[PDB]
Amino acid sequence: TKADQEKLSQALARLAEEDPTFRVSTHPETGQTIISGMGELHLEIIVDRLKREFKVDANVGKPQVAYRETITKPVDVEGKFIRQTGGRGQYGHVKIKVEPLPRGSGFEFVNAIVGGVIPKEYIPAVQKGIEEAMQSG
Amino acid sequence: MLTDPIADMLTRIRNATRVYKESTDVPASRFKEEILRILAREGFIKGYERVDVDGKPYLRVYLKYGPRRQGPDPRPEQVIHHIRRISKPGRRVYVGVKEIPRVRRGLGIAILSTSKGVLTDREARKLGVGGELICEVW
Amino acid sequence: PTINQLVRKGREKVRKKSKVPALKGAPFRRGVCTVVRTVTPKKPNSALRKVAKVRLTSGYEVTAYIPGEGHNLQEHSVVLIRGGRVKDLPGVRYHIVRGVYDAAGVKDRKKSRSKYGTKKPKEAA
RNA sequence: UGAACGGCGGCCGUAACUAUAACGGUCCUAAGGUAGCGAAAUUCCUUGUCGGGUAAGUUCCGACCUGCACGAAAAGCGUAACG
RNA sequence: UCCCUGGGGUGAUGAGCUCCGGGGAGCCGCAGUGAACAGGCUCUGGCGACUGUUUACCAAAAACACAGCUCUCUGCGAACUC
RNA sequence: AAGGAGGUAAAAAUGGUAAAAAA
RNA sequence: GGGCAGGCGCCGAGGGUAGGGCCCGUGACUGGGGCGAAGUCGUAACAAGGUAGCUGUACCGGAAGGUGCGGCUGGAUCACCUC
RNA sequence: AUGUGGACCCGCCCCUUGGGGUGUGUCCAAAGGGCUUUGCCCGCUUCCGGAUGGGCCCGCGUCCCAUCAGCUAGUUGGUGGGGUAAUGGCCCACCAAGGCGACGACGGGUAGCCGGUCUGAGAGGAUGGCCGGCCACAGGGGCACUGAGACACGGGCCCCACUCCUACGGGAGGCAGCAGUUAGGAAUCUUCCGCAAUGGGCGCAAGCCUGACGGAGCGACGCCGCUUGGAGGAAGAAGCCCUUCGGGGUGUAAACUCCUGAACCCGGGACGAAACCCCCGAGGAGGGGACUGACGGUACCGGGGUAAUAGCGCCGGCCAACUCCGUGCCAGCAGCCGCGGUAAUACGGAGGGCGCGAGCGUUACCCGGAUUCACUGGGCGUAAAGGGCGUGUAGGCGGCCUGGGGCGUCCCAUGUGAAAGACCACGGCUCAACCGUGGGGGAGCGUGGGAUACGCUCAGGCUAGACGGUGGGAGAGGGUGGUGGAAUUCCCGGAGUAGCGGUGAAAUGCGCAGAUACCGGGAGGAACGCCGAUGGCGAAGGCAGCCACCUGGUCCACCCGUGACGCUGAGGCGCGAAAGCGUGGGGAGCAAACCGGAUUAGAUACCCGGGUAGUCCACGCCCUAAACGAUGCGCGCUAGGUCUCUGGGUCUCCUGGGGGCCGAAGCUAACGCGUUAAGCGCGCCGCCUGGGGAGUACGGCCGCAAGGCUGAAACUCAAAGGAAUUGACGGGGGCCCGCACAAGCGGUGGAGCAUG
Repeated sequence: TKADQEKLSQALARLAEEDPTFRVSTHPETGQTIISGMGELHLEIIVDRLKREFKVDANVGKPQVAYRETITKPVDVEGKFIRQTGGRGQYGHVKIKVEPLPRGSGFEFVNAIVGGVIPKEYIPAVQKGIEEAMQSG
Repeated sequence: MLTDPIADMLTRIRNATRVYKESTDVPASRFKEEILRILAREGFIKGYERVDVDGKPYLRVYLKYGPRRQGPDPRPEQVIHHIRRISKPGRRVYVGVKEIPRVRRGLGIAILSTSKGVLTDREARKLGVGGELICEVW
Repeated sequence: PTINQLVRKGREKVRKKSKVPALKGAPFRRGVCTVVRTVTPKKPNSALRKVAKVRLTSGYEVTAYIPGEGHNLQEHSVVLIRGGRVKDLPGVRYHIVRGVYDAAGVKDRKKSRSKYGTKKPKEAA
């Protein structure tokens, strides 16, 4: 439990302050502080010293991975929000074409209005919901 | 009834003062007589005497007024500006020598009853004898 | 309350509450921390502000902020529990310092160097 | 006329992750199960899911509620004293 | 065990005899209500109100009983019943 | 019939519509 | 003569058995409350808010709300009995 | 043994808690050492007196929670005992029932107290570090001992834990002593010198121990003083910021000039130290000589001499100071209010300037402002708040007149209040900070005398407040029995037949199985029309036909009586709308819940049809509110004009008591109160201290239940709120008006066609 954790941040507080060497760096795209360093048996007897005079219960985990994602096809869809609540609606019919390109390119989008449809106040905020709903695959 | 025929007197005074009615009555007592004594005795009231109403001894008090000025209404000014009952029957004040107020710092008057009789600020301090602090007046 | 009742009872002293339980007499503390995030102040902002949870050397998961732009802080820093809420982050209490064990101010700062780190801008010229 | 024998619905959709559905539609009926209690002498999947109690708990208590098939006088619930 | 001591009772308000007792110190053992009779106890669910009543010949129970509740029938030749 | 005041009767078919804001 | 040791005995620290009393931390689950820009539903209060409102209370409903008893103006004017 | 003395014992004189003496009888002493020895130094023995510190005792003052209400059986008191320096149950025995409590016991949270100290005009709030006194602990607990003194920091025993030394048989240790290690924390130092000065212990001295003390070091942690320079020096050069291309600013600031001369070199050089000591005198007073510096050769004196550190917050208003690019509700400042959403004086950068300067900001902590728990110095009509109201316990306070008392109160004397600090004065180091001396003010309680004005205590008296006596009087004031009519549903009957019903419209509804409507008699229960009111009574919540019964409350008149019998009134008491409940009776109308109906998008609601709980009768139980005059109660004072209800008087009037309105003065922020005060004053109870959480939870008490009385907190927001003014706005209203209705005239919609 993460209660033992900050407790072992005190453990490290006297571990990273008696032996330079290693680097106690958390990962971003996953929680769990990572123990980086310059030695196999080194890191291991570190862990021993832990389970000796610091007694932590920490099922020494396998390092996790940051996983991005993508696609490979041109899909035309209908983002039609035909919903007229109690008068104000907030209805938004968005007709988008979506295109995919190389892994390493970057993020694109085009200021593409077929003639003059969607207001110029959605332009930097309709694509947000393209970005917004693209943090969660 | 009454808990303070003294402070009640002082009040009826305040009435006649604030209403401008030449004279007003207030029942028989020696102490009121002492006080009103002090009052005329420093040019404030117009006097007092042991009168009677219905068969009951009273003590009527006439009082002083100033000149009738114009402009902002005719209302002449008061002579007996204000009096405040200090030693209430809960705040039994007992001033002594080095004590004693200064009342309007210089003028006014303190009324205070001491070992010997009913004195005033300047008097009681001059005397060197003290007691209860009755009212203030200026 | 007529003198009597006043004497029988009492007009109680206001007391405080300390709108700032940094506690022990310790508004200076070892801010261990966890997380960073962003959060927003009422209807006219949006920023960063951390959350530094701290643990002090006595407890509490607070909301330790930061002295502004120029960050690193990751997860330890000894964020120096300090003090002062605003209309931002339902807390903003017990600020950070920069300097401490970590941060040491904005990369290049010319004013608030009394917390914003940078020593004495000797441009050596 | 129901402290009479008795009965006391189904199908679709809807909140800004998501999940859920106060909410609306709909075919049916005489009307669609109120409060309270609820994996119970009722729960099949089930040794259900969480929490305690243990070195370990299909048993037990507490709690969650998709009650296969609780429920109002074949009464529902709760109750100190007895068994 | 021994020293002292309280009141009921009978007889007299007492001797004797008897009931019920209070205290002080002292003696021996493994242990003294020394053997015979003689209760383990607490926590919490289930259900039933509770004492009880039932299957003589496998049952004692959460079934029946019950005080109590509503619903019905009975105007005296009661209605019910044989 | 002047006003003001003191107690008795009158009088809305239906309405959902928001909002950071501009001085 | 006694004295010291020794012997027994009083109180007694600590520990042990049981059951209370207060406080705190905590706990599946849960009531409620506060906070976040335009969420979904109705529109009760303020114009008689479109049924005058407000409320003690008791029964009811998705919810705000409703309604009976009574009370209260912080309710009501062609114009009705007077000041 | 010797026995001035001291001790006890029984008597005795004085005394009066165990103060001094005394008659009888017994117990007790002594230490001797030195030497210049026939004398003295140090010391001993018995007691009496001071000097000193402490023990015991009381007086007084001494934090928070009432959601801490009961506490106690060594408990309260005694006799006799034990023990201590000693009173005392502190401990034994025996024994009588007491002892503490809303003047807050008990329980718990918390704290070492003070002389002082920071803040505020002050009341006070807060605080108690170095320093001075009192207390308490020795790692935690008991424990005795030694002894003049202790429950003994560097002494003893035991137990506990804790840590170490060991050959693992055994043993040792307590830095809450002085530096120093380590954990802790954001943070609080040297493992230094001399006993030269003072002081403590010992010793005849010489002297010795002193981490007391007197000094050094470190840290801008505080206060204090001090240099980074002077003096000429430009319409002002350049460098840079700004600009409208004219310039402006930076700034005599800089450079150049002369001068002085921190730091630094050499030399001399401390006060801090004259006593103790030997010696002449006697070992006394006096007189002489001699020793004695840790700092440090630092202070400082003389001479030689170099211009020789500058930062920190701010520049939106509070709060003194603006221009320029960027940034673009992003990055961001922010004590408060907010500032930025592409021209930011608030962010970030740059010139300038405000401040402050060896310091400036930041947070934390406390006092103030905060008069914002109000004593000086607040409030309860509507913002926070009257307890629904009557009863009274205590308590709180009290009318006229005399005299005692001298408790409160006043005055002068006075003991103590140490020192230090506070103030003035003088002074010392070359100022300061800092220190040296003198003097006055000082709360407070002890002791003396005096004053009796005010409260009270005491005796006596008065009638103005209060009660009573007597006579008249008003009422829908409460408990009981009793009666009258109107009116609704219902039974029997009669007579009549196409509908009634209800509504905005209608329907559900009843009806040819004979309804709605009318008449004849019977049932029953519920509420009293008009009178009747802007009215009456009442403590409040309440009371409505009338008769009788019991019975309170109150009003005026007469001055007959009593003599302050008084006002309030924390708990306790009783009372109490309606709804709700229990046990029984009853039910006409009514009616929540419940069903139909119509309405709407929906109708669990308003409008309609039925219909139950319940609304009634008695006993009990709950006890709530807009219980609203939202205004406590009692009195006295301060304009009148009026409508009206009761009491008294020969009465077109006055006067007691009340009940509507107005408006002097006054009061209030305003509306509005204004002799029924929210005006001017005294007594007394309770209630309020930002909105929300919240009348929630907790504890505690009552309930049959639904609930109630008491009633916070964290956290959340910078507002909630009262009044009035404006302006809008309205499906409140009034008034006026127009081809609006009207009044009339010719049309549209229909046809074909034109065109939008």
